[PDB]
Amino acid sequence: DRGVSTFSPEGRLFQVEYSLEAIKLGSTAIGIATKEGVVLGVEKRATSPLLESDSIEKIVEIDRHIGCAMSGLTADARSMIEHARTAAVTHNLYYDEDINVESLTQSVCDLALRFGELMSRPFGVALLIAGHDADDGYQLFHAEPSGTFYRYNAKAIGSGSEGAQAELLNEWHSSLTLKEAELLVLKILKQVMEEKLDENNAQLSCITKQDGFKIYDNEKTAELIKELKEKEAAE
Amino acid sequence: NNYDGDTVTFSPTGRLFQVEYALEAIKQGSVTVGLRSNTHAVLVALKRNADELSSYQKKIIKCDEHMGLSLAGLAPDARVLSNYLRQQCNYSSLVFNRKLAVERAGHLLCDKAQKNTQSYGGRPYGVGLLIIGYDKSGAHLLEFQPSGNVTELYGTAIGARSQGAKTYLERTLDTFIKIDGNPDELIKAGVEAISQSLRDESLTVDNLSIAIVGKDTPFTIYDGEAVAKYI
Amino acid sequence: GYDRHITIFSPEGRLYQVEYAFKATNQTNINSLAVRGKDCTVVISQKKVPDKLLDPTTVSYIFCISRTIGMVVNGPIPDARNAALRAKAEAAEFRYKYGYDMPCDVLAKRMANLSQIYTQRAYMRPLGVILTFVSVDEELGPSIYKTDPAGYYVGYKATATGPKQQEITTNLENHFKKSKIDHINEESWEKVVEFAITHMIDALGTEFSKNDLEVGVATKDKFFTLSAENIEERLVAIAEQ
Amino acid sequence: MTDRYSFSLTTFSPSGKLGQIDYALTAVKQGVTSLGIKATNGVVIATEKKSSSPLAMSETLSKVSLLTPDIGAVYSGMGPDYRVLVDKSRKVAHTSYKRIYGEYPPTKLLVSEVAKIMQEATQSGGVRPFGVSLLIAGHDEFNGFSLYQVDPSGSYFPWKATAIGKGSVAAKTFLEKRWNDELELEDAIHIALLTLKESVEGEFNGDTIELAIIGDENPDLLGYTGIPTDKGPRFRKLTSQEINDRLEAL
Amino acid sequence: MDIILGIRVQDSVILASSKAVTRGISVLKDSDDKTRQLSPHTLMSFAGEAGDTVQFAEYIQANIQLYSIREDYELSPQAVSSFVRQELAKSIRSRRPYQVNVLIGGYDKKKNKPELYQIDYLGTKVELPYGAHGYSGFYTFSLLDHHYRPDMTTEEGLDLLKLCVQELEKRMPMDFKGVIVKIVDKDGIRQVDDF
Amino acid sequence: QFNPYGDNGGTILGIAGEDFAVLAGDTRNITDYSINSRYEPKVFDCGDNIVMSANGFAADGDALVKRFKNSVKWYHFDHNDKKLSINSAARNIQHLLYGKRFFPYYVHTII
Amino acid sequence: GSRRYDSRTTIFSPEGRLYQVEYALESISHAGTAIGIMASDGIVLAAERKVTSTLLEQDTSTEKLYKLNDKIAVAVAGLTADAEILINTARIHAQNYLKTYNEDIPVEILVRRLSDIKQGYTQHGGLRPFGVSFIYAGYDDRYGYQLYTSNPSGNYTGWKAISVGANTSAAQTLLQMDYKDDMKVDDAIELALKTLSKTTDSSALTYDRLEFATIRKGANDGEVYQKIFKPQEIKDILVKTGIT
Amino acid sequence: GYDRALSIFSPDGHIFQVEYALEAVKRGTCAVGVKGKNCVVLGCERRSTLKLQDTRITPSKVSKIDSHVVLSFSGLNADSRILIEKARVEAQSHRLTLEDPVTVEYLTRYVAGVQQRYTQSGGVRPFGVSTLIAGFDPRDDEPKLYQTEPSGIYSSWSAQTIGRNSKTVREFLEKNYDRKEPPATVEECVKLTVRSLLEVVQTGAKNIEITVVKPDSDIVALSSEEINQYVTQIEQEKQE
Amino acid sequence: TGYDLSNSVFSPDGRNFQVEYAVKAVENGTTSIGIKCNDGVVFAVEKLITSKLLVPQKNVKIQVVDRHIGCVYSGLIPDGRHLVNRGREEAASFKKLYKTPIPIPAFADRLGQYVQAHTLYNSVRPFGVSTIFGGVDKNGAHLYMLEPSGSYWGYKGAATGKGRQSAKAELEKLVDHHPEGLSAREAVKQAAKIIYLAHEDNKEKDFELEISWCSLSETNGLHKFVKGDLLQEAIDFAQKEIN
Repeated sequence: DRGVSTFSPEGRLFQVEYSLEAIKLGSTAIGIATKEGVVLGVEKRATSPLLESDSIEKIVEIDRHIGCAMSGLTADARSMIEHARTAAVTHNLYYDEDINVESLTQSVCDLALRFGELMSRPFGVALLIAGHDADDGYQLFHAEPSGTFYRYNAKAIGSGSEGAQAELLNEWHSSLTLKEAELLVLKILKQVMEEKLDENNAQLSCITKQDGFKIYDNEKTAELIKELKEKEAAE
Repeated sequence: NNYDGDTVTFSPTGRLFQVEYALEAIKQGSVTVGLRSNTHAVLVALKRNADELSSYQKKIIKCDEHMGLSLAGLAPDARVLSNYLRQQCNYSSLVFNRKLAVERAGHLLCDKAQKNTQSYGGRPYGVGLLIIGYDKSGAHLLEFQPSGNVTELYGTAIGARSQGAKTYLERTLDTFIKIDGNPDELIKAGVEAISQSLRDESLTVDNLSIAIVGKDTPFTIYDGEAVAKYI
Repeated sequence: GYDRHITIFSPEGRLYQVEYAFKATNQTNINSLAVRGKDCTVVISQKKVPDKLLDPTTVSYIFCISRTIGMVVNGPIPDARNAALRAKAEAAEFRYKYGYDMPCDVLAKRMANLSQIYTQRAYMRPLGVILTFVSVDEELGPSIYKTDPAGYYVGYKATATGPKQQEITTNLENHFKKSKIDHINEESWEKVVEFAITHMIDALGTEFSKNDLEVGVATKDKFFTLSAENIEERLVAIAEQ
Repeated sequence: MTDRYSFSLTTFSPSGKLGQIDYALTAVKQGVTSLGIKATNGVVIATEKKSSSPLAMSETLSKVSLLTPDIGAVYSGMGPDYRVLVDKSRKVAHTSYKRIYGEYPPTKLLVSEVAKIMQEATQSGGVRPFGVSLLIAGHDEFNGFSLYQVDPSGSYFPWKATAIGKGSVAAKTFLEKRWNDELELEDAIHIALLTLKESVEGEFNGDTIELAIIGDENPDLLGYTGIPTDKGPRFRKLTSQEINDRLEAL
Repeated sequence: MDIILGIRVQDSVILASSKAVTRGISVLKDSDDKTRQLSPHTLMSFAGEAGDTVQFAEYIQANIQLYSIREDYELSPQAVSSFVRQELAKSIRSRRPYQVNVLIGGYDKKKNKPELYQIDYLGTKVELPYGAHGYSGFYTFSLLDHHYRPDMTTEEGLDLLKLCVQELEKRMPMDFKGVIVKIVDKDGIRQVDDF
Repeated sequence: QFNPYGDNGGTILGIAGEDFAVLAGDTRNITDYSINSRYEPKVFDCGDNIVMSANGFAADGDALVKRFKNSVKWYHFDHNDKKLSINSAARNIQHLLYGKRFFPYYVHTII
Repeated sequence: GSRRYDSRTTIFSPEGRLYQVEYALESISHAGTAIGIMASDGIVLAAERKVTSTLLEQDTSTEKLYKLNDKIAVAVAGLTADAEILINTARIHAQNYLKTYNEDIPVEILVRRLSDIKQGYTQHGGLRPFGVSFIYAGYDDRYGYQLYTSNPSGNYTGWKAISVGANTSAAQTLLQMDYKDDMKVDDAIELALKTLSKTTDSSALTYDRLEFATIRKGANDGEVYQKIFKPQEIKDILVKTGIT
Repeated sequence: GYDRALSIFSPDGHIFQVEYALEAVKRGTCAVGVKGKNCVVLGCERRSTLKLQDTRITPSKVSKIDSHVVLSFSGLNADSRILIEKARVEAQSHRLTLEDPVTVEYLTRYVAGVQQRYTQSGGVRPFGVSTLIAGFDPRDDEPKLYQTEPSGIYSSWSAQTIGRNSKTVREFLEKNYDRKEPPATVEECVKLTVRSLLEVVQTGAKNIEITVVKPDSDIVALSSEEINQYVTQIEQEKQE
Repeated sequence: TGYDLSNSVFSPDGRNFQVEYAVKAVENGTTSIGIKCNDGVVFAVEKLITSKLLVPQKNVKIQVVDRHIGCVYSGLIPDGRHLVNRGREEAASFKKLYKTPIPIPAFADRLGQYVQAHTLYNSVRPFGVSTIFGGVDKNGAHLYMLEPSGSYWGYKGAATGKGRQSAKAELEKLVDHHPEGLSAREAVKQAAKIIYLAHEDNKEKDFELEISWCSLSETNGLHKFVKGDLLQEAIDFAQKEIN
């Protein structure tokens, strides 16, 4: 065929670029970072109505101060989450402290280029890693299978991403409240999702310094959806 | 064409295409400049962002108190190579109580990159590096390319549109080589050089990364407000 | 047709990589010849130094494998030295393990087996060489055993190798049809060397100076190579007869 | 380095042929004719010493080989492949039998071992099959005399008599006409010599013919005396002179 | 762990095992069950070095439970006891051997027979009408040699055991805090909760 | 029979103040009844405002201090020049020591 | 490097089949037919040798039927050499089980392990699969008499009667027609031969082109005997069922 | 070791070997799982190209992993044995170390993890198998039904089907399964399961297999006649 | 065809095209030479000044092995360094076991066998350098040249790189017009000349000259670089000869 670690003539790794295409096919995930917390939301996208939607786990806890959302080949993320959790707990064991969000992200990204003829191919999933630490406060990172990660004030990944990103480019400012951020994630999801957003086929979460990382109940998110439709009817 | 499927194959003209393709990743990378006097050595690097919501990718990495580099190309490869340097600097300290000479750091980097160009299953590194340091023979600037070729210079630049900065430095040579004892002037000159490689954009407070090492100065990085002085 | 590139069978049951290795054998354009006396085994090979910049003394395809065994190689020098080093290591190990000197025919078999493996295992290429081993064996007397890239070997009364081997072979065949014996019925190796050079001249139709040749001689308990001037002494005696 | 050919080089084609085995059988077909005949009190195996040059000393090349004192082998195909199989066959007779049971293996089991090695070259990573067919003749106490053929695939079959290589089809037909269950060993030698003349072009004498027997125990070939139950090898290679004596009687 | 007894009567196997656990100077527990159910009709009692006893017992239990699932079938007591012997014989030449002695009591549903197997840490196996490990046999075997009959009822077996335990309580220096008794028959495994 | 341990003597003392801390140690290095050195420092500045002494067998004491200093160096590389808190340093040193649980550093460490 | 020459023996087609398994099965379809029939009081194994020569030694020969232990035998269709590798593995597994549990290995357990080995060659290691299908005939005290087949895919299934090798379509139809559940061994013997008689590609069915075996309760009380038929016995049973 | 990357990305971002493994599942005999109010039923088609089979000994399609969890599958039969063995080994290891049997979700996640591992490991191809895993957590009476596939994604299902013609029977279940009120009894659930297979199966003969799992390790296979009575009762109702 | 896509494959001629392709990279490199003198050897090389920014004297190309051997090469520079590193391991292990420093002919074969080893397998690529090396041992002076094929011989003088034919011609003249010997200091000068003359084939860029030598009399049999005064003297000698 041709080596798995081969460069294209343009200077890119074929297999990394091809993995990025699989991520484009994935369900939408959005993160917004505020000074009051970081919100993480995802489109669940159940392929059939008989599938019990709450068993779809695309937002995940890493430590009490770090959560993450995924988009792409979501099965590939299980071992990334496992490594992330291990890294976070291990560091606390060695140092009696919380591990920095960047350090955690960097550890996950070290996994990503360990493929060749080590795993057989790169990961087919991107992660939004969000958390809090004392030095740098609230943080959102986008970790790709290239091994690169970027810090974002807000970021979307998956099928509805550059549409949603254009929208985040407009709506984000440095004074967003957590409650505003929540509504924004819901709003932009509703825009790019195929079917109609409700509490069952989308999911919200946040990480705050005080209460740590929380996945929102459907009751809670349903109330925020109601609040959102009322805000928009009002101009 | 038929000879570019892997690093273990020569073309009929004697070229290594996988290595040349790796060299291409450097050219798409953001610009960075290095230059030195007899007392200091400076790195300047233009950081690239993903969009207006994103941070600006960090381009400079510290290797020891007296050594560090800037990167252009695949960033994870720079992390791997800089980590290797951190260890080699470290081994030289722990075992020999000796600070690793910049010249040796270059030879070790050359030899590491080379092995990935002669074996099956491996791939060349997709990053270029500008290594500055102050050691027992003074200030030094090195240029690493993933072909394995390491070169000692007074100044240089790599990345997109690096050719502009490279000629500026080629002109300025006799001027900036003299800037002994003035750190802020050597930086000023480096910032002027990287400016020959700008187009459409210019230097902002979170755009610009400067690093310096020298006679009585540990290798230290300046980002954010700490570079406004030079904009 | 990838059956051309590695050592697997072609549909006609052939190994092209082995065949093409035989072709590399003649790349040096040198011919060699070996004969047996009563007390000795002589091997001669053409010596060609095209470049005036070369140090002629370092140009050789004859190897001293052990005190007793000599080896001449037909093929490129890098594969020749690879084979020589191995044969030296194999002869010394044999001595250490079994307590006597490795016989010429046994070393030949051993190298032949190593070559066989390269014809069967894909990752190893055959060596582009033919190895002619010579000695005066303590059990078998004067001995010539020759190895090729197919892993084949056999003992010889006399033999030749190279581009013009066929001319030399038939020349030698015709001599032995006449003399009706297994060897050169000659007392001193000096005369057996002279016979060897003489019959190479007849078959090739070429005249040699002292630097155009390279001579190896095996006697009981040592194999040695002649200097330019030992060969010169030999050429002179041929001319006066 | 390292062998990075850990995958099979012999695979099934859509028609179900194993290409490399067939191609190896073809290399055997090109090979010089060799044969074996089973008598009531012996087995004979024989072949032509097709010398490459007349400067070659062809008695230094053994086509018929002793495996154990009561087992011999001959081949058709690639000689170098045969030579290493004989080295391996001799060693495996010791390592997986004699060092365990204190006696030499019976013919069928040694054949079983050689066959295994040949099967593995047909499936293992980074190797081609052996380009030979073997005929293995031998004797053991509980099975008497036997003759076996072993092919590149690793398959083996017991024969009353057979031939392999170049002129095998004609030779097998010749043998069908002359073989019966009452042949004494001398009769089988005579038949072997007749069969072999057919496929041999040039000279046909004791110096161009290699031939051995599995017959009576030879206490004169043992090399020592004084152990009543060691009676000597049943394998015996006939001399150049012995063959020629039987060619006038031909 | 100290005393473990087994007796095979007409139609069942009875295992009695001491309840005490001693850490040198103090009795840490007086209600310890030195037994593991291997399958519905096979019970194994154990005694030997601290830690190794339970580690071994549970390891065997897991292997037999695994076998039961894979084949949807219960291994015979003979088969289970052979597996267990092999594991101990394996262990005796290990770097660090299991110091564990066991009694395996099972009811073979195919042959409708109770069976008692005695296996020491060396992997020395023996089928018996009654058995013990350590010093237990020294006090009790003379009573069992006297009173034992192949055709005893389960209650006659328990009475003979009651006598065995009384001799131990009279002449043994150690207070082993009584025994837990368990019965293995055609209906499975149950515990006599008063002794 | 080779004894991989020795005893270089020495005495050290650490006191926690309200808003300060001291770590003291004598400078005498001994084997048996001999003085090797009257001034061989034993308490070290390790960076990030941490001082350390590993008293007992000096070869093991030196090895540990070297490794801890190195631990601080890599903590900076790996966690963006974050300052190593004293409690974090202490936990790290536990793992350094326990990593040789079955061939210990023959020292009593105070930071 | 070496990737160029790799056939990739363990991949799916776009239809989701395993190329090498399918092609091995194709090879097996040209092999001598082997039939197994299961009765209430025993099992029959019959198989056709591939077209013989008169000079082949038949009485000292084995190509089709192999003893695995005293209570289990197999009939082979495919590469003989491939089958012997697997047979020796199976023989060893039977002894490990006997050593471990001191009981003879239940037929299915032996069949599953051999099938599991074949399966491995289709999923990992980049080697060609074994060109072999087995008919397992065996007895144990849980399920009594059992017939199984396994093929290069590593899939195995159980049968009252089954054929492998050449002309299985024809042979399976003929067995489906005349097989009845209350059948006895002597009837089953006849059916096995009758079927090969009609499906053979040879002119006629003679003793010298056959291997034959039975597993019977036919011993003295609750025990089992394996009978690999000598050439003479096949000749007699051929006459006795009036096929010659 | 044989090292080749067999599962790799294509330019369009697809991993073809994983997708071709799904094609093997497509061809596999149909399997369905329906969860009732206090039970789960697992139904399975058996292809009727095979009579003269011995059903006493032929591998049944639903496998016990532990005494409280079962697994069924569509796809390559030989591949499924490897997943079943591993799952059983893990179930016993979980009991040994945690002192509690596996939850159905844990067991599913283990099996899916194994499947995923085979999609990014050198020298191996993916499993040509999708599984339905069903049962009851220890000391719990809420029924569980999960599905896995060659890629390694898994999820929970009120009812679900896999294998050939699974689109048809999914269509049926999507119209005939009310979440608000699930098959309240064993009878009700088994009936709905049988009905959905009769949309695809052919005869109601030995073509259908049914296994019922109730809480607290009560699992039982239905035999021909008991199923046959369900088959019968459904045709006599539909002729109207 | 397809024979040239994989190392260690024989073509139907009997050649290894990948080794031949490696030679093209050698021919593409800068010129480098060796001259054997009366009691030693001299090595010289052309260093292309790509830019004013190259710190002069500071990108050293000639390499020492042990204390008595010099190595220079044309082609892929990293490949040359990799080969010298192996050479240094081979020399260290010889000294370690046998005490005496490695003889030059022995050292040549060590490199020879290692380079030849990279033509035996498709999993490695051949060396993209020709290496000129040698020095002084207990038997006198030796100069060697080693190709990508692993082929090597002893030389009176040797050259490789883009200006190899120009240099070869110049070397043949010295050999003819000094048939009784050439002194160490003579050889140093001539080396400067030949590199200057061979620089015609690389004339776009100007260059830096670099020389080294081992001589029994002039350097005690040790390898030393020619610096400062002796270097400048030979630069002058060469500059006068091009006019």
